[PDB]
Amino acid sequence: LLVEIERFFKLHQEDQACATCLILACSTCDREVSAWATRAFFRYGGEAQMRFTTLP
Amino acid sequence: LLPPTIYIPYLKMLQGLANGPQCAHYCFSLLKVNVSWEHFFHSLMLYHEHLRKDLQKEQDGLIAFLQLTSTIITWSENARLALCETPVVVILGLLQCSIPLKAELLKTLAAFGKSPEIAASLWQSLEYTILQTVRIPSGIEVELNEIESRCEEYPLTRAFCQLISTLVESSFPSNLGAGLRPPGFDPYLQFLRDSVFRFRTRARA
Repeated sequence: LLVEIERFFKLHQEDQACATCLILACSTCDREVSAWATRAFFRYGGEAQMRFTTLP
Repeated sequence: LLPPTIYIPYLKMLQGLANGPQCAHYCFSLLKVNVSWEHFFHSLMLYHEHLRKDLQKEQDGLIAFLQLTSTIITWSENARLALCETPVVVILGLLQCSIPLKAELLKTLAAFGKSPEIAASLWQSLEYTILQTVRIPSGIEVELNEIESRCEEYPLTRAFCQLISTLVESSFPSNLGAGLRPPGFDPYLQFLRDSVFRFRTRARA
C-alpha cells in the first residue's frame, strides 16, 4: 500500500496506519523509497487528503 | 562524429528532419532502436553535475540538445509519455541549476506534459522547484517573491508561462504545496500580477 495507504487506513484505522508507518520507517534492509514514504505518511499523512491531527 | 561541435550540429540537423508527425516518429525510433535517448539524457545529467559541482561550448551543446528534444516531443503522440519516462527527471534537475537555458528546458518540459491525470509529477516539480528556497510568512508578497527570486530573467519567465499554460490546461493536484506552504493554485495567479500588470512597460513589441 505504500504508494495508496487509504485502503489500509480504511480497514485498519488511522492510528494503526501511523503505527505501522512508524515501524516501516524504522524497519531495517528497507528501500529508501519505502522508509521515506512511510516517514512522510507518519509525519505529514496524505497531502490534501488525510490530515494528521489533534482535535478538540 | 563525436567532436562536440559536430555532435551539436548533428542534433540540430536531425531536429530539422523530425518535421512531419511521420518524420518525428522515425526520429523517435532512430534514437530508440537502430546514440540513444538515454545517452542524451545522460549527457544532460552529466553537464548538470559538472555545472553545480563547479559552483560557451556547453551552451552550444546543451542548447542543441534541448532544441532537438523539443522538436520531437512536440510532434509526437503516446510516444510523448515514453520520452517523458527518460528526460523528465533530468530536465527538472537541470532547471534547478541557474543556466542562461532555463527557459529552454521549461519549453521542453511543457512539450512532455501529457493531457491526462498524470500531470502530478510535473506540478510537484514546479512547485518544489519557487517553493524550495523561499521563506513564506503568513504575506502574499512573500509568495510572489518566491517566484520572482527564481524566475529572474525574461527567458525564464516566458518558459515558465509556456509550462504553466500547458499544465493549467485542464487540471492539477489537490492541496498543492501541502506541507511547505498555504496550499492551492492561487499564488501562481498572483505571480502573473508581477507579469501582466509591467507588460505594458515592456522594452520590444
